[PDB]
Amino acid sequence: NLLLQYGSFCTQLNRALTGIAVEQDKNTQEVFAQVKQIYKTPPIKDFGG
Amino acid sequence: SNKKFLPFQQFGRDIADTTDAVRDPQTLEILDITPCSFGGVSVITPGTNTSNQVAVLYQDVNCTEVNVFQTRAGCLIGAEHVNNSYECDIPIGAGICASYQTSQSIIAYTMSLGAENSVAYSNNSIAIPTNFTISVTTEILPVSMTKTSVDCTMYICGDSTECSNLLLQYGSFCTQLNRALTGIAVEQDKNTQEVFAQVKQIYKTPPIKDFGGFNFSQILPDPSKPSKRSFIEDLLFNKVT
Amino acid sequence: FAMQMAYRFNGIGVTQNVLYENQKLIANQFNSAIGKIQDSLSSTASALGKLQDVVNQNAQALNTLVKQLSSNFGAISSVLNDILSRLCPPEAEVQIDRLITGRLQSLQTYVTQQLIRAAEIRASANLAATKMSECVLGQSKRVDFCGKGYHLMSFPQSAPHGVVFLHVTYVPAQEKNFTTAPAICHDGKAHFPREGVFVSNGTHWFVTQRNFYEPQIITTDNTFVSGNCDVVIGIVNNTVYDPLQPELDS
Amino acid sequence: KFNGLTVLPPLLTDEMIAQYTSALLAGTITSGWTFGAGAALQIPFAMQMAYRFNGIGVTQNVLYENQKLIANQFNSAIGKIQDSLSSTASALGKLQDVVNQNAQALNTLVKQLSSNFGAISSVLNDILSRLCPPEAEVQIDRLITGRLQSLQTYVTQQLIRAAEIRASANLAATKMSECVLGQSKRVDFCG
Repeated sequence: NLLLQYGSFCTQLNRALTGIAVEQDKNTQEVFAQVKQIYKTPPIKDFGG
Repeated sequence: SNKKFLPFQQFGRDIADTTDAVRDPQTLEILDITPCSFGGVSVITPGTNTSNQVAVLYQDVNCTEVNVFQTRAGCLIGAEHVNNSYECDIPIGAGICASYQTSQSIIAYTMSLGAENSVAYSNNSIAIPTNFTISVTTEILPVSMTKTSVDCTMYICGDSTECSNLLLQYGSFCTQLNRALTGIAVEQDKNTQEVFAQVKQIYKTPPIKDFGGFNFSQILPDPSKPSKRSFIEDLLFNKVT
Repeated sequence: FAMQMAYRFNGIGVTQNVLYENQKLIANQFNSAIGKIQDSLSSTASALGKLQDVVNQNAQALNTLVKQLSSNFGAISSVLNDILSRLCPPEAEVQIDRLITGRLQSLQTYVTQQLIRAAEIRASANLAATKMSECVLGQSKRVDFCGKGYHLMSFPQSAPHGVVFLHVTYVPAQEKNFTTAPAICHDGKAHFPREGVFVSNGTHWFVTQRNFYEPQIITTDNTFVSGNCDVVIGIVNNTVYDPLQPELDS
Repeated sequence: KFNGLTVLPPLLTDEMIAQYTSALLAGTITSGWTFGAGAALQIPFAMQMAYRFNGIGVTQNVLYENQKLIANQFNSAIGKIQDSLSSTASALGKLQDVVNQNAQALNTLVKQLSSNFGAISSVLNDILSRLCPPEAEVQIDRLITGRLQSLQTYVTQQLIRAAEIRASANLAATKMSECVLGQSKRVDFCG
């Protein structure tokens, strides 16, 4: 009840630590998920030697 | 517990000074104190423009301390498990994404990364294209932000002499928030300076648009507008509020 | 401008006979691609998500700052003119020192949010100032720096607190399998292509360029000699035509 | 730990990241760099490196006349990566520091709960059981003022540190596009 007197200091630290935690799923999205499909190797690995 | 206290020891503490283990003062045994089961509650929903149906993610619990689906992020209640794998629509965590589909409900599924495509490789087979396409993509970047400025005296002690005299005791907290919000607001005129004002002169189109058969009239400026802006620039100025 | 795109096709290794022999085709694939931008803009309001978020995250941080004025911070009333009209100056300076301590912390929280957020926009303006210089005022050989595909040219468009590019990219579409080979014996010499690769439709061999199937008869103007046949793995046999030979045959 | 400091799991599991770096890896091997432009186009890998040597001004007769030499200089160079990884633990210093600087900033945040901040005791349940509500609201207002300053210090450390990772993810997302899905003419941008 004493913390409610300070106002929205609580509900903006949960917003700032969400705005980080969203783009941590966007950083891994931008680095790896650039290929549009999922390619896979042929079963015979004759790559020139 | 197995925390063997010494016969003079009463409390066992945590890193954060809260008591982790106590000794029962009648039958001298040792008791752990685990705080009661807690977790964040996240409400997975589609928009209320679409529906009023939700599905609740209990973060980082098991499906005992509470159709009822288990993830590695917690106990998801209200969303139906689906064996199919789609693209991610509402991201949950640890590979699961939820969506609102068809008789309609909220489904949860392991998301799909893309269609599987084995390339027909061999040691003497090349695949040269015979035909092409000219695709015009769109890349949208922020350049500047709103140049604000906060009066550090009128905000704190607005139109009050008895408060402004108390604010002078704190020193230069006022005259450095006006400097920090000026140091932002100067470079917001430098960001727009560096992006656009790279051309040294102002070129303009010839009046006859015989550009090989191409049609640039959708991106060149329109003289009939009051602010001489193009047709696509006018679509962009009405989609941002 | 028909000769500008022939420079632009030379920047991506496509020989400029592809442009002039298909100029009416590219004019209809370029004009119809501009015409799909508007229907991708006049209906989908979520296209401008990176720029509406800049407006939203600043109207959010001002309307959080203004709502901090309605908090008591431990004092008896959030209205500063209600402490001065209801308390005595020995006691009122205790209550006002809780509001000044509370509101000044709410500005330092706001300015620190603005310094970090304006350090994100400056890192996104220097990325835009790099895409203005390297991708409008030139042609970029940097893959996926200027839209997915081989890049030709860009056209900037202004936008509310931002810039919008129209990256015009070259994307290859219709393919055919071909039996290839890295080399050709002719007289024991190993002819390698100057620009392009050797292919075969199944019966005869052709040298063609890399990014558009344009088969040519394998001559000594397309190929250069290096070494002999005994070293290259995968060399095939063929005759390589000589342009000089029927001249001196007659 | 139990103090409301949860750790949210990432969206993409470590099995899905090892499916992108097989899709980004089976396209570079079998299809050259044309899987970054349009559809992936198969090409024999001895003929891909002859494009790659043409990108650096080396005429492709160097490749085919030395293909067994480059195959043994490439396979033996992969074989030295493991002995540079299976023994030297300090190779991963940029990534162990990301884990260390966040377990440090949480274990500084948790240790702030054991500070008195001017109040008589850092245990909030020991002020409520030993003081009267006119007096206890003086002591608790010193802890709330102290702990809330310790969160704003922590979040400001996290916003600045996550602005360093995003500048190091956009550098990684640039090296993924320009240096895996193509060939870079930028000197010392790719080793």
